[PDB]
Amino acid sequence: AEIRRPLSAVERWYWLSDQFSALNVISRVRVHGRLSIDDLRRGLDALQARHPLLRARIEHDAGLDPRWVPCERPIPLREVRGGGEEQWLREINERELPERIDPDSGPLIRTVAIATDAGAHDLLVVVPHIIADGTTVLTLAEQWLTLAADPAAQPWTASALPPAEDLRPRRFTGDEGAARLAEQTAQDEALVGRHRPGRIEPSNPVPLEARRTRLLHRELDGAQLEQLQRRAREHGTTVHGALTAALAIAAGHDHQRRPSHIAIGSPIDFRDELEPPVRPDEVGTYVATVPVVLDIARPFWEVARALTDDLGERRRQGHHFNLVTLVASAAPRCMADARPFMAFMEAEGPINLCSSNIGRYPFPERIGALRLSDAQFLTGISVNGYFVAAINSSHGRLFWNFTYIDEAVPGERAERLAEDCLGTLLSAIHAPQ
Repeated sequence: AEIRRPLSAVERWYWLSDQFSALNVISRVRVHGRLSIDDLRRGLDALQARHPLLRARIEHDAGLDPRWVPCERPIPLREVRGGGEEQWLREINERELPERIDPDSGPLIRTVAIATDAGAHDLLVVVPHIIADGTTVLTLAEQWLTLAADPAAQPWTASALPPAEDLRPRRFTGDEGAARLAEQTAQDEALVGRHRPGRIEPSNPVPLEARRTRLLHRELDGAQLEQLQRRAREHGTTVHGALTAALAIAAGHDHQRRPSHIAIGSPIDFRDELEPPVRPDEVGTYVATVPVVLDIARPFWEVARALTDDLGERRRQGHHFNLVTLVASAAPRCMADARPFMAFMEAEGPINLCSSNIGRYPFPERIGALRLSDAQFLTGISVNGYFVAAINSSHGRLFWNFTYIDEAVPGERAERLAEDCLGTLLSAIHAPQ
């Protein structure tokens, strides 16, 4: 199986964004036990054979008509020989978020193994968003470790798939898909006019080519997560509602004009809705951001329930596929022509402030003789928005990784936002009933 075909329009959008400013998706996991770098290499060889998109590169004609062709280069593994407990954060902030992975040479993946001073390993999987979402980077980390450390595990190779947009239900394509997008667009414009929601506004102007994403890490322990889940269901909502409400509320407090409403995007996984469905162990990007105009001037749990109620209805109406339709219809042909669309998506698109939640990622606690912890993800932002929270529950905890565009969102501001999210959430969990 090999990838040989033009880039899809959505793929071309990610390809262009990444050229202005690196758009990498990253997973991290901690490994406890004896781990051979040779076994990690063995694992990467097998991972690359398995997945056609990990042995593909991009051919173009002076930036026109990009297409996938085979890549004969191996997946790189960078060793970091020593480090404290936060070395993984330093590698992400100083090297992996800001450095583009060259898709012309390929492959479109780079890994890191940090041998910590405490005798563990922190592994990073770094994949451009063109072929990865949070599920993709976590399943690749899991698969890598399984191939490295589990002799008993069943071998398999993956098919070369059509691009995501080509797998969409027919009702979301052609003239009907265009009609669906038109209906959502008029409704969303009406909500903006009705409610005047705030967005994240930059502290300082940063041109597209100067945009750099940085990361602030937060987490909840198992007991905090359990209480959150309990309180969420008692209030007719979910963990996603709580976390997303918390972020919208934080954005409201940070906003210069203290609006009553905040626009907030939620990337929706649509793997299961494609025809045929894409499995959670296959490579590619299969998420689309759905906006909600959220009234944040209400009791916390009402905000959370409003978010999940609205998002649920939007999902039933296929708003995630409508975004695919928009991008597939409007994605620029090349870098020279890309600025109008990027400016429109910047001013009007849903990814400005995003709560990107994959739910429970089923990362094993044990793989062969290894024990695993701290499996999580985070995403570069590039030109597509300003502030993103990446969420998953794994390994007994909930991870809440905030990425931001530096200078547009200064470090001090990012810190205030993250602290407010956590304080807001913890008040909701601990409020006396």
